Amino acid sequence: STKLYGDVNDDGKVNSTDAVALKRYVLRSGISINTDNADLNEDGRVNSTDLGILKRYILKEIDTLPYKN
Ligand SMILES: [Ca+2]
Ligand SMILES: [Ca+2]
Repeated sequence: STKLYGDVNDDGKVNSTDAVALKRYVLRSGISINTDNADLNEDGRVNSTDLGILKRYILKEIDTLPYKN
């Protein structure tokens, strides 16, 4: 796979699983994911912002990536 903005599971594609997966990390549950891919805005850290962006991306809310926050 490749560094895809949204691919947290590191599978090479943005699937619904990537959304729920990111939600687990943001909650600080202790889930290992690809923070590099999670960062959709390139803020430097995976925060609630990235989560919303990832979800919105799959919800046909945003097509232009990466985001500039
Ligand atoms: Ca994926
Ligand atoms: Ca981020």
